[PDB]
Parts: sequence; C-alpha cells; structure tokens
Amino acid sequence: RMGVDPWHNWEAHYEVLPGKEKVVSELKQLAEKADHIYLATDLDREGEAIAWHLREVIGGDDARYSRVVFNEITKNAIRQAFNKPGELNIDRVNAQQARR
Amino acid sequence: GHIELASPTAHIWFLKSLPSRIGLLLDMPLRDIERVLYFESYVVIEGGMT
Amino acid sequence: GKALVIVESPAKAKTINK
Amino acid sequence: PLDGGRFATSDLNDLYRRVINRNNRLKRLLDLAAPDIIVRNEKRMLQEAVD
DNA sequence: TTTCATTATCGGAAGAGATTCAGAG
RNA sequence: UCCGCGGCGCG
DNA sequence: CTCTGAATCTCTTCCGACGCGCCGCGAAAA
Repeated sequence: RMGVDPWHNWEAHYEVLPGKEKVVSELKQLAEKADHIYLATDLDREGEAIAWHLREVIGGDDARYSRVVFNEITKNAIRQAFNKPGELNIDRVNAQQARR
Repeated sequence: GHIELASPTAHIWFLKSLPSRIGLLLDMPLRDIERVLYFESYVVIEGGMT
Repeated sequence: GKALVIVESPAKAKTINK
Repeated sequence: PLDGGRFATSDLNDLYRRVINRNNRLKRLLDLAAPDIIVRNEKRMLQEAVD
C-alpha cells in the first residue's frame, strides 16, 4: 500500500499518475526525434526529482540527457541556459525522496 | 587540405561505374550493395554456428 | 538533430519555444 | 570580388561547405550517443554529400 | 477497504542484369 | 576584377 | 515434369562540329 519498504532499505514502487498516461506517452514517441534531451525543470529538489523521473520513464543513455536552468524569459536568459549547463544532482534528488 | 570523417564512406566511381568493381570483387550484385550502403538493410560480416 | 526540452508548466514552455 | 562587396564563388565551395556541415553535425551527434535512427539518417546524408 | 505531501494544469548504340523459353535427362 | 549562365548574330 | 543454359528483353550509360562577337544577369542576412 505504501509503495516503499522501510524494512528493505527503502525500496520503492513509483508508477505513472492515473492522469498523465497521455503526457508520458507523447514524450516516448517524441524522444526518438530529439538528439539530446534537455531536462529544464526547477532547480529545487522537487523539480530535480521530476527530472529524475522523466529520465527513468523515457529511458535511453545518461549522455543523451542534460540539465538546464532558465533564469527568465528574456533572450539574455534562455540563451545562457544552454551555455553553461550541467546534469542532475543525486544528493538533491535523494533529499526529496527522503521527504516524500 | 584534408578532412577526417567520423565514419567512412565509399567512393562513388567504384560503385556506379559499370561494371561495379566493388560488387564483382565481393561477388555480390550491385543492388544489394546500394541498399546496404544507404542503410536500407543489414549484411552479415561474421556468422558461425548462426 | 532536433533538441528536446522539458519544463514543468505548459504556459512556460510555449513561451520558451518562442 | 563582385561589385558592391559581394562575391562570385565556385560550386566547389558549396559542395565542401555542405560536406563540412554534415560531418560536424554527424560528429556532434555521435559524441553524445544519440538514437540509432537519426545517426543512420545523418550518415546517409553525409554519404550523399560525398557523392 | 485504504491513509500521506508536491506540482500545475532527343534518338541510337552498347553493356549489364533479370526474366523467360527451349532442349536435355 | 578576373567566373558561370541565358539569349542573338556571324562565318 | 523439372532444372539449366542461352537468348531476349529491360534498364542503365554515353555522346551529338568550332571559332568569334555582342547582351544581362547572378549572393543577404538577422
């Protein structure tokens, strides 16, 4: 029922939301056309986790994924986004998993 | 100058210039050579008990 | 090829794609 | 040097430029482990450019 | 049967390949 | 400012 | 009756004088 086992080193059982089937499905078909996938969710731990879940639902290889953060809508921002990017942070992700 | 390519590619003359030197060297018809070259099929380099 | 970008809010996406 | 600051060029320049574009595109695609479909398509395009 | 928080809604000729027809066993 | 193309005419 | 080899067809590949005046065009990028 919980979807997590406190007695087995916190192994969990995530599963797509009963109302996001379409959303997740469209990314899977669209993923082949895209060369390099850019996860641009919020920099906080919740956003970081959404990025982590996307990466594990779309599959592929780590190198095919990149993490970018958009400052503002201004071109002086959407540009710098792909300029000095990075990848997802595990510590941040695990912090959110701990809270959840 | 020179350019170094990520993946090799054939030289057009040795295929289109009839008779195809490549095909007759390989004892394979040119049609198949074209199909594999432009990535329409696969060909077996090595097969043992397969 | 084409790059795939993913954000959280749809409204924000439409704005980024622009 | 054409009049008005423009230029007249041989087609060879266009062919070489297209080949360079395809080659650099292929390498930048390859170095990040893209799905096989697009890499094969771009390899085919590069072969076409060479031809 | 059942509880939590989070995110955001031309024509002509030659050559090569493929197909078919006739002769043999 | 060196090139190519399109048309026209001369033999 | 069934297969193999040669002929026949279909598809592909080349190549169609040589000089020389004119004319007016070619390309843009953020």
